[PDB]
Amino acid sequence: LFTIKEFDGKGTLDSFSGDFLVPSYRGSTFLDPKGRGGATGYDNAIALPAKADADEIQRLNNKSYTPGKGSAVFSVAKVDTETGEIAGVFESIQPSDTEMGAHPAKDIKITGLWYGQLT
Amino acid sequence: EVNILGLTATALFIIIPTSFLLILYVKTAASE
Amino acid sequence: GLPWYRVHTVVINDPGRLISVHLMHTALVAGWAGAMTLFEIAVFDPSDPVLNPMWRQGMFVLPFLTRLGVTQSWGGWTISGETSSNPGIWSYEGAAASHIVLSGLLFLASVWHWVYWDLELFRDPRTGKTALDLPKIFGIHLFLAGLLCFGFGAFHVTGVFGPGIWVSDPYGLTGSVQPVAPSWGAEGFDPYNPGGVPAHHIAAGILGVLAGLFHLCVRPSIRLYFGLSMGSIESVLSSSIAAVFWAAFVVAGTMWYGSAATPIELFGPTRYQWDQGFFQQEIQKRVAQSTSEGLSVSEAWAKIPEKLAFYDYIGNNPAKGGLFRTGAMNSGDGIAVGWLGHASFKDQEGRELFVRRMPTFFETFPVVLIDKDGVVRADVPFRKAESKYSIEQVGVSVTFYGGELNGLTFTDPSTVKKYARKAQLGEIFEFDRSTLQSDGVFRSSPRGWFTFGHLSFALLFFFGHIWHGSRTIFRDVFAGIDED
Amino acid sequence: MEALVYTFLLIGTLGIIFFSIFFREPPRIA
Amino acid sequence: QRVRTVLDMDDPAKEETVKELRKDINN
Amino acid sequence: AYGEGANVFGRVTNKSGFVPYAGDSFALLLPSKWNPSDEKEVDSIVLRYADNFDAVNNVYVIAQDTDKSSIQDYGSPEEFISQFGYLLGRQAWAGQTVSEGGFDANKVSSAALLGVATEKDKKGKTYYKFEILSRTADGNEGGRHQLVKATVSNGKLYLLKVQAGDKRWFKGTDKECLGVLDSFTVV
Ligand code: CLA
Ligand code: CLA
Ligand code: CLA
Ligand code: CLA
Ligand code: CLA
Ligand code: CLA
Ligand code: CLA
Ligand SMILES: CCCCCCCCCCCCCCCC(=O)OC[C@H](COP(=O)(O)OC[C@@H](O)CO)OC(=O)CCCCCCCCCCCCCCC
Ligand SMILES: CC1=C(/C=C/C(C)=C/C=C/C(C)=C/C=C/C=C(C)/C=C/C=C(C)/C=C/C2=C(C)CCCC2(C)C)C(C)(C)CCC1
Ligand SMILES: CC1=C(/C=C/C(C)=C\C=C\C(C)=C\C=C\C=C(C)\C=C\C=C(C)\C=C\C2=C(C)CCCC2(C)C)C(C)(C)CCC1
Repeated sequence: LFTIKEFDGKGTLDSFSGDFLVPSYRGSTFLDPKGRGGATGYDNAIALPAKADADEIQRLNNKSYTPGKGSAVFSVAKVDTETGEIAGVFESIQPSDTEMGAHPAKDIKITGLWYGQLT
Repeated sequence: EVNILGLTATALFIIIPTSFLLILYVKTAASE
Repeated sequence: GLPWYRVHTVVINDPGRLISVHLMHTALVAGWAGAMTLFEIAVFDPSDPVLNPMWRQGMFVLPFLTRLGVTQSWGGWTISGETSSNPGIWSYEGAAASHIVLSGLLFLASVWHWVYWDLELFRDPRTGKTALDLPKIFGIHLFLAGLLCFGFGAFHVTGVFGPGIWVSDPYGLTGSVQPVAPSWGAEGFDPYNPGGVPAHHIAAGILGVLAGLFHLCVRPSIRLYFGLSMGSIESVLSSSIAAVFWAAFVVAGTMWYGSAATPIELFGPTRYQWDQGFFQQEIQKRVAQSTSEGLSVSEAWAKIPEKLAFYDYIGNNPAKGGLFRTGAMNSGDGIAVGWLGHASFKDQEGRELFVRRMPTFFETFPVVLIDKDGVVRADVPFRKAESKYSIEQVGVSVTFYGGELNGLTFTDPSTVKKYARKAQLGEIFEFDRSTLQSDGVFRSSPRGWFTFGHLSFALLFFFGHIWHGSRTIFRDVFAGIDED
Repeated sequence: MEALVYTFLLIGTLGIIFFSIFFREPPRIA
Repeated sequence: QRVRTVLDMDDPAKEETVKELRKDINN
Repeated sequence: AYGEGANVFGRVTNKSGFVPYAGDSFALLLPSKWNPSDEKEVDSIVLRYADNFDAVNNVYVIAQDTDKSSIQDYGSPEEFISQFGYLLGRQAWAGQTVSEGGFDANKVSSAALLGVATEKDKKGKTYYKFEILSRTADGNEGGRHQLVKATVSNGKLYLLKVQAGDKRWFKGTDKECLGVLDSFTVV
């Protein structure tokens, strides 16, 4: 989930960085292929009535949707004076999707251009 | 609780050459 | 040449080679009986007769061996939990070896009849051509069948010479091979009365002996002979196949609905016993009788036998497995090792809730806990965002009153929901799923497998009888009418 | 099974030697 | 003992019981 | 049974789609299409009717023994519905989530007030009337409309609560829900 939501920026015009909120990827109302979920779902191996022991806890019991956080660094280039239009570049680091909390997330590096109009 | 890999090996080693030899003997005796 | 679906018609007008191929089939069937018995003895685990019985291990021919008398083996064990006395020659392995020796002897006889087929016994003295006096053969065979039926009913099952048959408790707690006194009244037609089997076999053997004597002494009429084509072997083939799938439908029906010849301790419980609350009602009646007179809870439930609680469990349901869920029932959901107890649920303020049991039609069922009056009071909800029925807000607690869990009360965590989900399947039992690497999905009983195989074979033999009756009534047009 | 396979193989060998003794081809040319 | 309570005891768990399906006219 | 002729040229006996119900010191017009159901969520429920099509469209009244003499003594109607934020159903999920969309942090359900009234019928005792749009994070039925008509006559609080999914509410079940709402008269 490529986000920049709730991001604060501290630093100079040449480079300013900070942290932003990263949501899960899926809401708690999302159901897996077997119908299990968080807020709504099965939270149990419905396919077979003899497998709910302390090995499917990572898949059934946890169902975590705890948000992560990411760090992005920005830079201001090509400023405009007459109408206040800035367009620099950015580099963002943020965790990937943990699906439903089953496996740990990788780190995604996102580089590109950003644009803004100041009033 | 049955060594079925060994059972399969023994059964195939019995069935395949015995059937092969029996087929050869039958086709030899059918046409003298 | 001949088509591949006609190669067996070479022995239609060859009585000697017909006897040869019958002997070959008989040898194959006896050899299968011996080999199957030895396979089931090799894979059988006689350690726990109460909680891991033969029907939980996928045993097929061992219940049929047991039903007519053999109980102990050459290994020194007996299926009843007793340690073996002298087994003699007729143990499980002894019966299997006898079947194997019989198979070899029948194989040799089949070879002899294949080689020596042109016996004068099969030749008609009046005309010189090959013929069979089928009404007389039927009379001889009916006399022998009646003699065998009368002997089996008057000497084996009555115990005057044989061991008897398997008689058990109405709830399948205590059962053993015992002699049975015949029941000559209307109660003898009770399917669950064990006394109706010796009386049936005695009366049917007497009547079969009388009918065999009648067919030995009396020739058929010309009209009936020509109408049924009694001089043809294809007609008796059609009639015999008809009687055979009639008997197959009958044995499938008695298999599925249970009878005195179908013991619970040998073939497993019944889906109608699960649906109709047989073991559950008996367990509740025993608990109520103990609680009303003296013994309180958690000690009255300890009076409940381990076998009855195992019977009251949907995993033992024959109508719960699958077509391709192959193997033993232990391979489905583990080997049962103990009874955790009766999961009793109470509300926060205090009133006993009950988990609605799963019917046989449902692969999965919602977990609900409803009141004594019959009103839903709690559940394991799917949406988990509404109403006043989720477990964590109703506040139900599970107490348990049995073997491993006798006073362990759980109220706060999701263990209550887990025990409720286990309680919708009946009595909660502890299972070992690592010995056989168990699947998790429920398997079928030998009763269910027997019923399925026999009903499928019964319809296939209905088609076979219809085809053969077609062929024996329409022989002139199946061969040729010669432009007329 | 374990002993059943051994018994089957032994009696198969015995049947083969019995057939070789009794139901052999008749000895031609000397 | 209490045939009325045990009938109600098996009332919630299973509605297909013989004890329920027999003599249901009086209830 | 008794023998009587079939209905030919005899018109129709019911077209309003509302059947009267008289209870313990209350009366209300139930929807004719709806049927009774024995599903007491809250134990104070004395009557419950639900739609045969979709049981989310349901109505029930509660008879709660109470202390306050009149409904005005329950304070402001906002203060009243703050007390009755328990018969909506608290969330059974306690995990962290900021991914629901359009909801407060860690929440999967919300309720929006759309009506506050003090209607009167025949004697002078006032009726607290409310409309609530309940939006759940899955969005089932597009939300649910809770219409609440509450009062106390002698010493027992009488609270109508008709429920309607926003899917059915937009189709035209609004007429029947409002009919039940206006027909709940406590006599
Ligand atoms: C009508 C007779 C009958 C019945 C009721 C049973 C019943 C049973 N047998 Mg048994 N068996 C039989 C005959 C029978 N058997 C015969 C004749 C043999 C000799 C070959 C065996 C050999 C045998 C062994 C070795 C074992 C069993 C086992 C079992 C038990 C496990 C369930 C099962 O069978 O798996 C499932 C059954 C099926 C899936 C049936 C197949 C459905 C159709 C017919 C398949 C269609 C065929 C298809 C066209 C072929 C294409 C497939 C191809 C791609 C591979 C069960 C109670 C097991 C056991 O519990 O150990 C004691 C065990 O391991 N049986
Ligand atoms: C068709 C009806 C019928 C059937 C199915 C049975 C079935 C059975 N009877 Mg029985 N019985 C019957 C009629 C029947 N009986 C009648 C009419 C009588 C009165 C005469 C008796 C009197 C009787 C007695 C007194 C006893 C039985 C016993 C038994 C049980 C084991 C013996 C057996 O038959 O193994 C199968 C037998 C065969 C397959 C015969 C094969 C013949 C072989 C090939 C000859 C080879 C020689 C030698 C035995 C080979 C060695 C084998 C091995 C050691 C190498 C078995 C369940 C015994 C028992 O109580 O069980 C413990 C017992 O002691 N029966
Ligand atoms: C000496 C003969 C003999 C003996 C004593 C036994 C004994 C036994 N056999 Mg067996 N068997 C034999 C010969 C014998 N067999 C032969 C020759 C074959 C090859 C066809 C077989 C093939 C065979 C198989 C496949 C199986 C056995 C099995 C068994 C065991 C249990 C039998 C049982 O309960 O099933 C019950 C027997 C019956 C239900 C027979 C009923 C007969 C029907 C109802 C006749 C109805 C039609 C009739 C013509 C009507 C007459 C009219 C009337 C008025 C008279 C038992 C120890 C079972 C076993 O556990 O393996 C070891 C098993 O599955 N046998
Ligand atoms: C399938 C054939 C069949 C056979 C061979 C028998 C044989 C027998 N039955 Mg039975 N019966 C049958 C079918 C059969 N029944 C059926 C289908 C039913 C209904 C479920 C009954 C209900 C029945 C009852 C209630 C009783 C018997 C009794 C008897 C025994 C003495 C009756 C008698 O003949 O004395 C002489 C008969 C009379 C003096 C008058 C006849 C009235 C009796 C009470 C009814 C029984 C008639 C019976 C059907 C006759 C069968 C004919 C057979 C003997 C050739 C006898 C051995 C009696 C018994 O238990 O023995 C102690 C007994 O009380 N039977
Ligand atoms: C007084 C002596 C006596 C006694 C006590 C008995 C006692 C008994 N006999 Mg019996 N009988 C006797 C004499 C006696 N008989 C005599 C002298 C004869 C003539 C030889 C018979 C012939 C006979 C037959 C043919 C049968 C019995 C059966 C029975 C049993 C019936 C109960 C049961 O098992 O379930 C109930 C049994 C049935 C409901 C079978 C009824 C037949 C139905 C209509 C078959 C329907 C299937 C058919 C293919 C239709 C197609 C269905 C479609 C969906 C495909 C019972 C214990 C039955 C049996 O073997 O038990 C398993 C049986 O079929 N007896
Ligand atoms: C005991 C019952 C029985 C018996 C004795 C016979 C006997 C015969 N049948 Mg018949 N049939 C039967 C039942 C029986 N059938 C049933 C139940 C059906 C319905 C499926 C049929 C349908 C049928 C047809 C359509 C035809 C025959 C034909 C024939 C005749 C010779 C053809 C032949 O078999 O070549 C050899 C057969 C084969 C090589 C088949 C290949 C093997 C199959 C595919 C698999 C075998 C399964 C397994 C190995 C055995 C287990 C089955 C067992 C458990 C039941 C022969 C006299 C033919 C005929 O009318 O004669 C001109 C003919 O066309 N039958
Ligand atoms: C699809 C049904 C059907 C058809 C078309 C046939 C057709 C045929 N059968 Mg056949 N049969 C059937 C079913 C059928 N059968 C069943 C279910 C059985 C019992 C297993 C038999 C047993 C049988 C035998 C033993 C024989 C035949 C034979 C024959 C052939 C000779 C003509 C004849 O007598 O027919 C049969 C006549 C009928 C099927 C009429 C049945 C009418 C019934 C009895 C009315 C009873 C109703 C009564 C109120 C009971 C209802 C109570 C209810 C609750 C159950 C013929 C081609 C003969 C043959 O050798 O083939 C050449 C032969 O001997 N059949
Ligand atoms: C373990 C013990 C032993 C195991 C048993 C082994 C069994 C061996 C034989 C079994 C196989 C039999 C071979 C049949 C050989 C065979 O079929 O031969 C074709 C045969 C035609 O026979 P004829 O009339 O030409 O006979 C004259 C001779 O030349 C043939 O013998 O057809 C039939 O007999 C039945 C008619 C339809 C049958 C064919 C149609 C099948 C449908 C296939 C559909 C495919 C596409 C489906 C897509 C939807
Ligand atoms: C010679 C001799 C002998 C003997 C030997 C032997 C050992 C034999 C055997 C044999 C055997 C051991 C046999 C067995 C068998 C088996 C069988 C016969 C089978 C089968 C099959 C079937 C029939 C199947 C069917 C099917 C299929 C196809 C698949 C699955 C399913 C079903 C079921 C469908 C001795 C030395 C002793 C002495 C004398 C002489
Ligand atoms: C020589 C002779 C002859 C011929 C005969 C015959 C032809 C026979 C046969 C036979 C047969 C036709 C057989 C068959 C069989 C079968 C078997 C023997 C089987 C089996 C079994 C098994 C072991 C299996 C197993 C399994 C299963 C169950 C499943 C899984 C997989 C498997 C496959 C492993 C005649 C009479 C002409 C003349 C005289 C002599």
